[PDB]
Amino acid sequence: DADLDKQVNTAGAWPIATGGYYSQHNSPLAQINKSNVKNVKAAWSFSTGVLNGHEGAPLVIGDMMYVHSAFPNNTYALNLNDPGKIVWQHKPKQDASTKAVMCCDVVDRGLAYGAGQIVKKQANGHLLALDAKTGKINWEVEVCDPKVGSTLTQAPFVAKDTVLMGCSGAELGVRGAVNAFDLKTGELKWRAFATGSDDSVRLAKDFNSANPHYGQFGLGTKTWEGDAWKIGGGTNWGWYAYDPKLNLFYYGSGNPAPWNETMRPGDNKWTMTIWGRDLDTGMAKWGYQKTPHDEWDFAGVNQMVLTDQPVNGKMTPLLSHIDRNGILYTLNRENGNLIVAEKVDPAVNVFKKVDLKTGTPVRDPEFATRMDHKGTNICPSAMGFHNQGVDSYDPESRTLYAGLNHICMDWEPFMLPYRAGQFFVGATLAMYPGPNGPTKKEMGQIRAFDLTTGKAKWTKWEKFAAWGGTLYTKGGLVWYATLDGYLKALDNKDGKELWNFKMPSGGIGSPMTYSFKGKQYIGSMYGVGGWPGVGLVFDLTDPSAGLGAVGAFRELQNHTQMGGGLMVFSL
Amino acid sequence: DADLDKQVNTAGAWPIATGGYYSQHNSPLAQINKSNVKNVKAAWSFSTGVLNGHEGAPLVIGDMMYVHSAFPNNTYALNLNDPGKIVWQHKPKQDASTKAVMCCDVVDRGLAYGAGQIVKKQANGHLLALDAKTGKINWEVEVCDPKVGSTLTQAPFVAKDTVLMGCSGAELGVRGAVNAFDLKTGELKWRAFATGSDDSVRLAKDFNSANPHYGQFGLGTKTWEGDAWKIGGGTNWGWYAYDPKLNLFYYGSGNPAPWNETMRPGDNKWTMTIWGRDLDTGMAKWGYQKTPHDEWDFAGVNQMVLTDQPVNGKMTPLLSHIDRNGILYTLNRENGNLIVAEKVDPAVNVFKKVDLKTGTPVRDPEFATRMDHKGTNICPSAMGFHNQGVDSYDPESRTLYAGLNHICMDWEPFMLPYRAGQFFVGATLAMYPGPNGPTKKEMGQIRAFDLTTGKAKWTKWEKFAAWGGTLYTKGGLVWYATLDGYLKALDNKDGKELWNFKMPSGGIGSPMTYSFKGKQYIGSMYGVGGWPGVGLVFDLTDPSAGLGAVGAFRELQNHTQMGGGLMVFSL
Amino acid sequence: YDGQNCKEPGNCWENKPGYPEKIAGSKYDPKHDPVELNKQEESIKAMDARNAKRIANAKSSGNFVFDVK
Amino acid sequence: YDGQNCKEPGNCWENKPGYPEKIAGSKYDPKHDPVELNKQEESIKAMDARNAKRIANAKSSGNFVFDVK
Ligand SMILES: O=C(O)c1cc(C(=O)O)c2c(n1)C(=O)C(=O)c1cc(C(=O)O)[nH]c1-2
Ligand SMILES: O=C(O)c1cc(C(=O)O)c2c(n1)C(=O)C(=O)c1cc(C(=O)O)[nH]c1-2
Ligand SMILES: [Ca+2]
Ligand SMILES: [Ca+2]
Repeated sequence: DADLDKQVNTAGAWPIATGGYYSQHNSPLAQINKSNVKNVKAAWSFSTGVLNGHEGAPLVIGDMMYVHSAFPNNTYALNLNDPGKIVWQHKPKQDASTKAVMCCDVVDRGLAYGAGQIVKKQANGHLLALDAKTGKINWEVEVCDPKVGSTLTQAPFVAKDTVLMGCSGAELGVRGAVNAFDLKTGELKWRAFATGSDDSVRLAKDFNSANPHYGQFGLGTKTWEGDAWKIGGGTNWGWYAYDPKLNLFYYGSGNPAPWNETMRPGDNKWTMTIWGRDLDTGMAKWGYQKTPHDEWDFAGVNQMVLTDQPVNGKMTPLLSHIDRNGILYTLNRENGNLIVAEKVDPAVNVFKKVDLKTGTPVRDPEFATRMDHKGTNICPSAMGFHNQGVDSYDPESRTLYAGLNHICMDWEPFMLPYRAGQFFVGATLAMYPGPNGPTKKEMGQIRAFDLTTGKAKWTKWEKFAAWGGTLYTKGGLVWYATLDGYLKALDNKDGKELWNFKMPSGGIGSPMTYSFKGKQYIGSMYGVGGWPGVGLVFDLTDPSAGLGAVGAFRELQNHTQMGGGLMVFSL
Repeated sequence: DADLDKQVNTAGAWPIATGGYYSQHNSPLAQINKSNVKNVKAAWSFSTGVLNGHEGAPLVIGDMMYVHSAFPNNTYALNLNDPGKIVWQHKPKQDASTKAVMCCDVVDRGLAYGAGQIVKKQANGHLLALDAKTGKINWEVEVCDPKVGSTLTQAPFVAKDTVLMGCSGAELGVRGAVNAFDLKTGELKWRAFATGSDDSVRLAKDFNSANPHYGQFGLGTKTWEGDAWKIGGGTNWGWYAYDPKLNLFYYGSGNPAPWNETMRPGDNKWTMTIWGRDLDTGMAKWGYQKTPHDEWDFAGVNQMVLTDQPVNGKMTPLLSHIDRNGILYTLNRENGNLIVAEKVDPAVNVFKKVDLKTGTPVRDPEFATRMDHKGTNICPSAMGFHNQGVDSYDPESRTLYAGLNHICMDWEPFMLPYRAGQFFVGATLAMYPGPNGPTKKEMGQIRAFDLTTGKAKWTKWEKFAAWGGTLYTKGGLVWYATLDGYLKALDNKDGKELWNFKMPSGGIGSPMTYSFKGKQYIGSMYGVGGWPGVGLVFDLTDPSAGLGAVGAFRELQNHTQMGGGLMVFSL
Repeated sequence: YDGQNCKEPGNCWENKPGYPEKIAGSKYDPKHDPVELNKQEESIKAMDARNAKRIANAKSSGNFVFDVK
Repeated sequence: YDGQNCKEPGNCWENKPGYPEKIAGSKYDPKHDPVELNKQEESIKAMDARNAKRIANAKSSGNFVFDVK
């Protein structure tokens, strides 16, 4: 709304999790730069009093900061003039059983803000609007039902007078949908499902008119056998982007359910799709399915980054996105035209390549998955070559700094029944480091990319996956947190590490920045968890547990322990 | 043993929780001083992955640091060359029920070291010796039985080839005793009980020969009616001191049980007693009962500080101690002679004064407790004007920097039966700030004292109780953590605050210091809890809950939340 | 199955060699229970009704109450 | 009762005015059960035996085992 716009236009404020409507996750604040970053020190810290993975990052509105924890999803409001005083706090009362239907740790990716309210959700499915100054609950509504395996983890997204909120639960057969609510009252405006009839999916009359070969009408049911789409997944628990001029919001729908591909023949549209929907009606102007008939759990929910750059010398309105499937996509955000579809690392083998003309992945049968067969050395793994991390874009050099994962896998599915409220996976995995790390053990990378060509500029390897993402600040610095507990700053020119601080626990969110009384501050959550930390968090040791994640990250607990809090830095 | 002595004599090492055998909790490291403390910054941090109160402080042996958490009592070994790597760790498997019989949060006051081993205990009563380099368990024995309400929280204490360990549980009628074990094998050498026959209490033939009026033989039973001494408390869960030349160790025995004084007529010896015992035999050379027939839960377990200073011009081997009862005691540590017994704050009203000739408190009936009566405005409260905090002593100016509590109370007992495994308190309290704070709301003080006169030199007030204690370093600095989350440094000359840092959560341990690669580091645990934080930690709101502590500390949760870890600072 | 043989625009799925074109009646038949399949829709219907009541009550009373009935 | 009137050295307790010198038989009689009172000693005896066994086995075998029997 107008109030959110006011904050967005306020220098040094941070009212949106992804850094702005275009979700470039960057900042013009340049007080901290390449020459003085070595002098950055901790300013203060704040513990949430909660363990488990602490995703997302705090919001800064005016002189107030809002911090959030993992389940039970607590909110803490602080006035930057005195970080020692909790102005107000909201501590939800939720049934412990809520955690039992959360697939990948009891994480929360953050708060949102609009109309002078902090918009927050709870894992148990409630969405609330609290007064930003007092914490008073203005409205509280139900969005997801944990009894059928549906929960809330993603950050809400505010645009105009609408709050976009998507439920999680594809691992439990939850049929995904982006739900839209009135920012002032919490009333349901509409919801656009990822599968089913065109009416339920909310497709515009001219849906994909620019690219009919992507598929248009009737595919939400025609690309499934019978009613399999009813428990077909497609949940959107990642991030959104919004272009005010076009009045289009963008996001990606998740993986189809179950993981057992043999149980759901068909392209399974519209799961794994990049969307361009009208904000007012939710009607899709365009939709591009990145991974038809998923066979690897490449949940297509990753960040959408909107930029305006010259493509072959021609200024173009773009949308860029690095999917779990290891492909960096760049499309025209107005009509959905496919411009770039390149592998972020040569290890990607599920596809020989993505054909720009047919618009689909040229599949390599050797790395497919199917019943009564154990696929091996498949890249990327289900954790993908990119997950929930929020990357940053430098508008000057026109570079995206991507936090990647370099993990591959073995996979064999198996038959299982669907029972609402219970998991519906149907696959056994083994995950391990990809083949290209310097010592073949590295699982993380910070890799810079030109979004108009998909070509990399440089790479910095990390022992563990770069799960949280990166933040770019005008001083020429790429900030990011590691699973082993460090907040780091790199020279955006070559990836050279210029500064680091050992936080209490690994970070799984992306850094944020703000200004307060003449100084630039860098904020990062800490508290390892999420999918990579399930072994440590839930005391698991079986390599196959955590769907293969436990074995892959077995060494993480030798570098970090759980935690939960925020650390702030400055000069 | 000899190995411990080697570490004690190693500049920059920290092998003993209290700073050394005399427990002066100080350091000759002067790199950080009054002129440059303003430049101190966070060096690194480490989360334990555990919540609840994090008492004590880490140990530093050579280039290795050992960190400990609250229950389940985990141990983490880090080499200072790379704090990011956990060389080895020990994470105990204990029954969750153990927490149910712990009176005052599931805290752990620290590790000990001897014969190349880290000596660690567990709340469930186990005491272990682990190789300091590999973490291999050399021995593990049972010391306390949680089934009868006995647990372990205090830090073990190593002297020569002996490990001293005392069980907690007076609130559950546990009969206290100092248990002595062989450092190499874990074999029980002997145990000296706080109540009962002289044989069980282990009194030397010349016990109190220098002060017969203190009482000598047969009082362990004669000052009780019948067998009430069997469940008479007297647990020692505080700190120890040791004089190698005299081969005497010192400590204080706790409060008698139950809290209901009417249920246990008699002086209740030897609870609330300052002891001087031979290390090899455990036989007491002298014993001074500070609080005969306790009526306020003034558990006499506080720190014992050994110093050698002139008393009115004559050099004397001293022992100083600030009891829960609000009295600062200084005795001759060789024979037990009473030299000083002054109120640490004029608000103390349970006693008109302590008579130096009779050696006993001159009780004021107006502030006693008894059945069918509600005592009001009694000072100190059960939390005492001093609790488990470890204070520091500056040998140059000869000053003790005490972390005090300024809390008083209302108290009324009630009858209740004894059942092993169940609480045995028998009193309802109301606690609130003392009458002398600047705004009459302050509950904490850092007060400097001359131990030979008991007179104060200066006072710095704190909103909340100074629970953790203080550390003194030669640069002229008094370091301490606050319940609201700050680590602070004061000018030792006047108490002026020179530096502070907002840690993630309140600190309830005392700071430690060490040197590595020519640099001085200050280390402090963080993670609020203990008695002051029971309201926040256990979601309590009833002001009378936590035995009155909840009401008194109702505002703490508006300044801090739980946490668990270590923060290290340096120039 | 390389994804490049489409029966219709946007519908390029093909059964892999040795696998059926339709799983109903095959050894890979999921045999889903319609009652279970419809549970999500049923829950959403009830949930939408509860929210509608909260919205209506807040509008008429001026104060928002989650537990209104 | 100011603690200054001692019947014997180190034994200065006095009943407060209006309270009994001995609580046995009074309205403040705790009526503690003898067997219940001895529970701690009984526990320590058994515990000491378990430790003795661990110590003995460690010395004869050369390896320390907590659960030995
Ligand atoms: O299908 C879904 O609805 C769903 C939900 C979530 C989530 O909301 O945490 C994850 C995933 N899938 C899973 O694909 C995944 O890779 C993942 C990682 C994490 C995390 O926070 O580390 N969450 C999720
Ligand atoms: O009687 C006992 O054995 C016993 C044990 C403990 C403990 O070990 O934590 C405390 C106390 N009493 C109690 O007197 C007290 O003031 C207290 C505070 C704390 C703390 O860590 O904050 N523990 C204890
Ligand atoms: Ca998924
Ligand atoms: Ca006590």
